[PDB]
Parts: sequence; C-alpha cells; structure tokens
Amino acid sequence: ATVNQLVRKPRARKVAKSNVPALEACPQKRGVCTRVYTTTPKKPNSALRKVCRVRLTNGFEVTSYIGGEGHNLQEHSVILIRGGRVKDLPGVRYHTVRGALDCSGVKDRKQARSKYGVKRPKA
Amino acid sequence: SMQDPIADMLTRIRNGQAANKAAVTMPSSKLKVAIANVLKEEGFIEDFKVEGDTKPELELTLKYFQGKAVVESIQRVSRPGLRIYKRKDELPKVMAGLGIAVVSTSKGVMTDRAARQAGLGGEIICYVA
Amino acid sequence: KIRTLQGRVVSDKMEKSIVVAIERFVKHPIYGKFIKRTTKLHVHDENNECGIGDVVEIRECRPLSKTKSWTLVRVVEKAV
Amino acid sequence: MSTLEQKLTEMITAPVEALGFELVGIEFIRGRTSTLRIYIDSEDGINVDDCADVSHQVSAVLDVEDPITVAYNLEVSSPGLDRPLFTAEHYARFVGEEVTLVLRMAVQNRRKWQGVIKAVDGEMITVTVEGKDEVFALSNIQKANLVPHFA
RNA sequence: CUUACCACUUUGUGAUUCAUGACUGGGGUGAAGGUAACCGUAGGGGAACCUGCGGUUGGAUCACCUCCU
RNA sequence: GCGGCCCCCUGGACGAAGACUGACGCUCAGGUGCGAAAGCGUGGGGAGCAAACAGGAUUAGAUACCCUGGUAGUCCACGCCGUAAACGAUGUCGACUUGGAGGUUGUGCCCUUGAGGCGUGGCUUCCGGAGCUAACGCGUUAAGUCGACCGCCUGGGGAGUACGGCCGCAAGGUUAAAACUCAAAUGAAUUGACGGGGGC
RNA sequence: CCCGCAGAAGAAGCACCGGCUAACUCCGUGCCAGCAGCCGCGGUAAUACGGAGGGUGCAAGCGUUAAUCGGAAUUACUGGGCGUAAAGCGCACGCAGGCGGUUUGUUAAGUCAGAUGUGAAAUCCCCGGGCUCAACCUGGGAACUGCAUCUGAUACUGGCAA
RNA sequence: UAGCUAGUAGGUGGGGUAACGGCUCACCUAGGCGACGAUCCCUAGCUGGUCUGAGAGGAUGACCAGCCACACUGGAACUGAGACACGGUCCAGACUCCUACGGGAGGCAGCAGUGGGGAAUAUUGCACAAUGGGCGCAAGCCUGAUGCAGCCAUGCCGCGUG
Ligand SMILES: [Mg+2]
Ligand SMILES: [Mg+2]
Ligand SMILES: [Mg+2]
Ligand SMILES: [Mg+2]
Ligand SMILES: [Mg+2]
Ligand SMILES: [Mg+2]
Ligand SMILES: [Mg+2]
Ligand SMILES: [Mg+2]
Ligand SMILES: [Mg+2]
Ligand SMILES: [Mg+2]
Ligand SMILES: [Mg+2]
Ligand SMILES: [Mg+2]
Ligand SMILES: [Mg+2]
Ligand SMILES: [Mg+2]
Ligand SMILES: [Mg+2]
Ligand SMILES: [Mg+2]
Ligand SMILES: [Mg+2]
Ligand SMILES: [Mg+2]
Ligand SMILES: [Mg+2]
Ligand SMILES: [Mg+2]
Ligand SMILES: [Mg+2]
Ligand SMILES: [Mg+2]
Ligand SMILES: [Mg+2]
Ligand SMILES: [Mg+2]
Ligand SMILES: [Mg+2]
Ligand SMILES: [Mg+2]
Ligand SMILES: [Mg+2]
Ligand SMILES: [Mg+2]
Ligand SMILES: [Mg+2]
Repeated sequence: ATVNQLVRKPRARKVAKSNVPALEACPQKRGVCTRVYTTTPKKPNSALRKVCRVRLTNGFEVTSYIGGEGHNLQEHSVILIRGGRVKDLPGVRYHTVRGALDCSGVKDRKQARSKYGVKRPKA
Repeated sequence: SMQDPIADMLTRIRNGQAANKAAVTMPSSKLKVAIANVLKEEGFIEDFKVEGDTKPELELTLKYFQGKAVVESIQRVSRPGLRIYKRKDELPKVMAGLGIAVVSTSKGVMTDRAARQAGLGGEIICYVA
Repeated sequence: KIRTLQGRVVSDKMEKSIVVAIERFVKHPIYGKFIKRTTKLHVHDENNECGIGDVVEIRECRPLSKTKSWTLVRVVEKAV
Repeated sequence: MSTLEQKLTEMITAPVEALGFELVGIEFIRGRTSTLRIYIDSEDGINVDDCADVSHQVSAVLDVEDPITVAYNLEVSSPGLDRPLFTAEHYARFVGEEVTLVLRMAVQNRRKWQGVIKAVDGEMITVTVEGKDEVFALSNIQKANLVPHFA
C-alpha cells in the first residue's frame, strides 16, 4: 500500500511454474513406452482413450496420449513426446509426435498430413 | 493530526466548489497566498483576501461559467508522504497544456509554462485543469 | 578544494580510531521516496581525541588498517 | 473382499479367450474415478489396436452383466515391464526374474521382499532376497509385481 | 641431516545433508427420529453428530431448447 | 465489558470562564498490556443449574427423542491459557462537504418565571441530499471529498493443515508451507418453481 | 561482373475454412468414433469427426512443441484492493521508524540552474554513403537519461536560531 | 538462516611486499559487526546489451566487444617485466597407456575429429594473398589468429518458378 510499506517490502512478482515439468524446457523428450492401455469413459459414452505409460530418458515416468489410429506400438517402443494436454482426460500433460522413428505413421490420411508424417502421396 | 495545509487548502476548494459555495476560508500562510494568487493570476479563482490581526484567515472568491464550476480537477501531486521534483525540460503537461501546473521554482512559485520560459525546474505542487 | 565528507561518530571505544556513521539522502530507485542510507565507515582518529556521538569532518587517505582507509581533518561541533 | 471378481473373471474370460487373447491381471479399486484394470498378455504384441478389438467385445458383454458396486471404468492394459504376477504359472514362466511382493497381515520381518525367482510351488514361491532363497506363501500375499533390472 | 608450514591420508568424534530403503503422522477412502444457520471451547466418542457454556444474524432452497445489420 | 443499597480507593469524559506553557504533535514493525466463554494448576466453597454420567420410559438396536437423577463445572482465592460471527464483518488521526427527525448530557440569554422563547456544546439514534458503490447500500458518527501512518489480500480446494520455530503443565496457540487437485469458486441483486404453505 | 546460346523451357507447398478468426458445401460416419487451444463438436443431416469439391491464409516454406515478454491494471512506481466477493490485527500503550502548525533569520544538505569531467567501440535512433535493391556495411550526429566536481539559485523540504 | 567474530575490531614493535595494510609475528587493548539483514544455506560468471513492452517495466547474458575465473583432480613453488603459468616444473590422486613388470607416459573446456550424452548442432578443408601477432637488420620464417571454402531452410534479406 503506502510506499513506505513497499520500501519495507516490495511487490513480489507472482511466481508461475510451467505446466509441462517432464519436458524440462526441451521442446521434445524421447522416452521408452512401458505399458499401453486404453481406458473406458463413464457409463454415458463408450470410447478408447489410447494412452501409454512411458519412462522418460531422465527417469520421469509419465503417461503420454496416443493420437490417430493404426499405431503398432507396444511395450519397449521408444517414442518421442511433446508439449500440449487433453482437457477431457486428467493426468495427461504430454502427447507423442506422430511419425516418430519408432512410431508407424497413421495410414490412409489425405488431409493434415504434416501432423502425422503422412508423406505427400506419390501423385 | 493534520500534516498538510496545502492538501486541506485544495480539498476545501474542491469540496467547496463541490457544494457550489461562494468563497471558502482557511488559515493563511505564505505558500498558500503564494499558491492562491497564482490561480486568480491565472483566472482559476475570482479573487482572494487576508483578514484578522495575529490570526490567519484567507477568503478567496471562486467563479462559475454558465452555472458550471471554473475548476474541475485539482490534484496535489507533491505530497508530504512522497516529494516530487522535475527538471525544466521535464516539467509535465496538464490536459495537453489546457491545464496549468503550479511549480515552486527556486526564484519563485509560478506556472510551469512560465517556468519552461524561465528554464527552471521546481517541486510540482499540484495540478489544475 | 579537497574531497571531504562529514559524519557523526557511532563509537570511539577503538584505540586511536572512531566508527563514523555518515548519512546520505537519496531519490529511491523505483518509487521516489528519499530514504536515509548509512555506512559504518572505520576512520583513523589520532589522539583518541573525539567522543561518542560527536559530529566531525573526515577525508580519505592511503589505507591504514584492515578496515580503516580514512583519517579525520577536523571536528565541527563538540561537547556532546 | 472379491466383489464377485471370480464371477467377473468368468464374465470377462469368455470375451478375452473369444478373440483369442490371454487373460492376466484382474484388478478393481472403487473411489473417486473408480476404475478396474484388465491385462491382455499378447505374445504377438499388445498393440492398443489389438486391445481396441478386445475392449469393444468386453464392454458389449459387460453392459448386460454390469458388475455389482463396480463402475464402467475398465483399463484394457498391456502388462508392462512391471506387470504384477499373482499365479504360479507366471513365476513358472517367470523362471529366474525378480519380483517385489507385499502381503496383507504385516508383521516384524514380514515377507515384503524383492528378489529373483528360483523355484515355484502351488501356494509357495522361492525368491532370493536377504541374499538367500526364502519361502514365500502367496496365501497372505495380496500384491506382487515382476521387476525388470533398472536404475 | 633437522625445524616450521601444509596436500593427500588415517583415526575416532560429530553436524549438515543428499539419495536408497525397512518401518509410521494423515487428503481421499471399498430405521425411533428433528431439521434456523453458524463461532470459541469441553465432553460424549468410530468419528461424526448431539450435548455444556458463551457469542453472532450472515434468520431459504431450486432452476438446462436463437438473429441480421 | 459493566446492573440492589452504602462506604473506602481510584481512572476517564464534558461544560463554562479564564489563566498558563509553547508544536511539547500523529502513527507504529519490533515491543510490552489488557483481554467473553470454555479449559488447566492449587486451595476453596457449594444453593440453584448442568457436560459427562445414572436410571426410567422407546423400532434391524436401543439409540436419538423424554423424563428423573446427576459429576465436573458454574462461585472464591491465586496461578495458566490468549481464542470467539472478540462483528459495525468498516485500523488510527485530522480537515472538508445538503438536510429532516430524534434521544442524551452540558451551558449562555430572555420572557414573569414555571413553563416557554431564544441559544450554544458533547455523546447518540434515524431518515435521507450530492456523492460514492458491483449492487445491496453508505451517506457530517461517509462506505463522500483529502491527508499521515500501520496492518492486510492476490482463483478454489489442498490448509490455517504439514514441517520447523516459538508459548503453554497441558489443552493447545502462534508463525506458516508444498506436492497434488479444479476451470472454477464467489459477491450482490433479476425472474420464476417452494406453496403441499398463509390469508382473500 | 559482362557477353553469347537454346527453350516455357529446370523449378510450389503447408495450414485452415463451428465460434474466437479470413474463408462451405457433399458423402461418409454412427456416439463408431474421432476432433481438439478452449468453449464445445458427433448420430441419422455432423459447415466442428473421414473423404471430395470449393474457399481462406501464408509461402520455399508452412505448421506443432518448447520458451520469454505481451495481452495481465493478474504484485497495480507509473497503475488494484480490504462493509458483504480474498483481505482492518480482539483492543490499547509505546521504542525504533514515517510524518508534521505558524513567523523571521541563517545554512545550502535536499532541490534546481549552469559548467567541466566522465559515461569504450559496436548496438539503438537521425541524416547520409556503399554493395544493381534489400538485408549488410559504413560516415557523421544524436543519444548513453548516470556519476563526479566547480559555479550557482533559495521557493519548497531539511538543518540551525529565535 | 538472528546473531556473527579472537588475528577476530583496533594499537605498539618487528618482520614481510614493487607498494598500503593483521600481510605476518610479538605484545597491547577488548573490541568490531547485525533487522540500513549480519550469519548461514541454496542459486548464479558480470557489463555494454539482447528480447518483450506505448512506457515504466519484465526476461535475458547465445554470437560480437570489455572484465573475471578456470585449464584431469588436489597442492606447490621455480623462472621471468609480467605465471603460482591450457599445448612449463614438482608432489599427491584418479584414469589411460608402455613395459623387460624393474618402472615409465599422459591431459582436445586450441583446430578438426571420435565415443558418449541428448529433441538437437557442421569439415579430420585451403591459404598464410590481405589484416594482424612472434622472431629477425632484412630477406624471410612461424601462425587451426585470421582470411576463405565445406556442411546445414538455422535466421534475415532478395529473386524466380513465365
Ligand atoms: Mg473400436
Ligand atoms: Mg459481543
Ligand atoms: Mg469459567
Ligand atoms: Mg441424544
Ligand atoms: Mg477449577
Ligand atoms: Mg481470530
Ligand atoms: Mg472513512
Ligand atoms: Mg482437424
Ligand atoms: Mg502487469
Ligand atoms: Mg482487485
Ligand atoms: Mg462469506
Ligand atoms: Mg471475506
Ligand atoms: Mg517514533
Ligand atoms: Mg523529521
Ligand atoms: Mg512545516
Ligand atoms: Mg557508445
Ligand atoms: Mg553503426
Ligand atoms: Mg544506396
Ligand atoms: Mg526552513
Ligand atoms: Mg607495522
Ligand atoms: Mg559470455
Ligand atoms: Mg557462444
Ligand atoms: Mg622472478
Ligand atoms: Mg603456457
Ligand atoms: Mg590441449
Ligand atoms: Mg573440438
Ligand atoms: Mg545419442
Ligand atoms: Mg607449424
Ligand atoms: Mg537460403
């Protein structure tokens, strides 16, 4: 309030932590999957939230969402995750990058091919 | 306790002309009359006067144009809490120069426009549009 | 003519020395309230002449102890 | 208590062996977001796409035979590197691998130890902790998970 | 050749810590009825709830189907 | 917080009229002090009241509900605790700014004074003007217009919790987290369902 | 760098098109799924999912992620609050501290004015110059708000005196 | 994280240094320092600047320039104008290496480059023509400084794909 108070104690800049800790500011962080699993939404909706359990290189073991379909991943697959989060499923703050060297790119995609590594069709 | 005359001089004007009074009185002092006259000498107040012997009374005459108070905003900038001083090049502006700022330059208390012509910096007393 | 600086003596207990608290009053970097800032300067006082709380003028010289690099030119007031 | 877990295992045994897959890992825990986890031990490879076919099959049978006090939160799951093993078939296949085992009635010097399997019995397992092979009775052990060597 | 200094070391003796890890404080946890709300405290005790004292009014609950200027 | 009467000890406020000193002031981290009730220590004391408890009445079960008991306590002495919706949910000091109604305690004047008429203070209650406010409202006792200084807030939960420190005999208090969790939480008012009510 | 040669000849893609936000239809689709930055989207009609046409945006790039500042007046110096939304300690006294009526004199500390010194170059900015343009490079200047010292000025603040 | 400190604060004397000085000794005194935050733990090379912002700010310290510190780890001096010395010396240690096993040798945080780490970062190039630096009368010699090239849409700017 009164500056005399501020000179006694100035305006502390409100600290703000990052929302993606297992990244440590590296825009991508590879890790090896440990167990994949789908989970069921509650009674009203039936769906397969595809997420997998992955230990990071730096021991941060976390789960990563598996976007798209036709992925042939299973335990020991060595994938690469990146920032971003899904509002519907809690506890998922990371998504893999489709078209990773271990990942097999989603097949039969004719649009948004940069978000899946689906190369320009030879045509 | 009271710790600033000028502030109380100002608000007495503000709250005074707020009540649309005719003329508001307060104990006199050099700075005050020094301040007060600059208003009239600028046209902010009609006129003022000092009354009593061994007792300080300042009675200044306000003014209204078209039923509207001639002064509308008056803010003491330099406060007894925090003091404010500005170099000549840096003397502020009020409403793009439509308003006047009272600055206590070393030679004398005066208008910031005159102070810029005098090329002198001073303590910014207050603002008035 | 010479750089000189005046301070009040916090202590004279030191043998042939004095502790002088000099006050300097400043615009404040963020806000602008002028606050007093004091330095516990160690000062060489010959004769153990001064007394605690006196006001005194001081000038700097070649360093003389681990902490004393200043000596007193003269005293302003006295009889504290 | 088993919340009809054997009955639920019988209910979900028919679909898991229906699309041919292999059943391990029955678990359920009620609470906020109450959830059960079902594991498919696929020798070919537990892709979530393979899991997807099993998951639609198990939900379709499950809705008619909804479990008592169990919400619809199934986790069709790959048994990870730290898959939990409860039957002696596991430790049988898990011949010489380490496992961490915790039991219900905790006591001083209880069998809460992590070590390598050397022998397998129907109600007992021999596992090398304390630097010596020691008897473990899975009768009191309600939780036990196979461990890969790591850092 | 010896004196002082002193790296490393060793002995114990501690602390500060950093992990690993056996073990334990605790957020979530798998009907006869009498109903303002509350606060401080005490006791009943699974706890809660009710009761004891004193204080306050803050002296009601609920709500889901479209437009171009 | 204070409630019979009387005495003894004493603090503070107000007014009238001067006289007096000569800015001696305001705020307050730290700091001491006071501090409802309950509780604690020791000794009391003991009517009434009454946690707990005891009994009587009453369903998976009496339990709760009610009686009838009833201990601690409630009181005193001296310690200890230091928290309350300790709230006006409004820090302290000053100055300024429309009114009407009151209560209350002064005191001047003047009617013939009682009365009554004029005044002029302090405290206090209530409307309500400008104003301000998210609104409700507040509105010369401002939540208005200003000043000086201090305390304090920074989404909700987690949590006034953990740890540590400090205080206490304890009870505990004070100081005060984070992990994690949520996309809200909340304030006022607006319109409608309550109501199955209440009246016509 | 110039001159010649031949011939359109060797050289376009990513994203998006429910809202925010520029840009819409058709079939799929059957809560299967997907989509997601969020609000939200989805069933017999889905401009929000897949595909096709069509369109927008950029462009040898276009996107996504990370990351910092901005937006955020959301630590509010500039520039917030504290009757009920988070927030006035239970109350008081009081040291340190902060602040202080009025008049004159003095002081010159604050402050202001000037001057000198310094504030590396680059960078920034102005006015140029040079690369065919541009980036880039470069001349000169400005600026570097500071600091120190000397001279000042005395209204205010402070000090000192009354 | 509230106390901190005994060569500690000061003094005398001696020594010591290019020079001041608890620099160090001898003694003398018993101070000094802290809420204007000592002490402690934890984090961090600093600045010109860069980024962001209308500004104030906030964030930053990659490249270029200034300063500092470091050169396997620990310790030490020697020489020299200048070193307690990156491609110098000695001791200790770890490691690697050689061995005749007796002992020895070694230090890419120079330039390339390898391994590894990692989401991820290049050539074991040319030349000393220019500018610089060393030595030298000079000639000249040396120079992974530097000048150039290679690599990479990493960025900016320009142009084309009629
Ligand atoms: Mg499916
Ligand atoms: Mg009360
Ligand atoms: Mg009591
Ligand atoms: Mg009961
Ligand atoms: Mg008692
Ligand atoms: Mg309280
Ligand atoms: Mg007020
Ligand atoms: Mg899409
Ligand atoms: Mg801001
Ligand atoms: Mg606010
Ligand atoms: Mg509330
Ligand atoms: Mg509140
Ligand atoms: Mg004080
Ligand atoms: Mg003062
Ligand atoms: Mg004054
Ligand atoms: Mg420059
Ligand atoms: Mg330039
Ligand atoms: Mg040109
Ligand atoms: Mg004066
Ligand atoms: Mg000496
Ligand atoms: Mg650097
Ligand atoms: Mg660099
Ligand atoms: Mg030498
Ligand atoms: Mg060398
Ligand atoms: Mg080398
Ligand atoms: Mg290298
Ligand atoms: Mg690698
Ligand atoms: Mg050579
Ligand atoms: Mg290019």
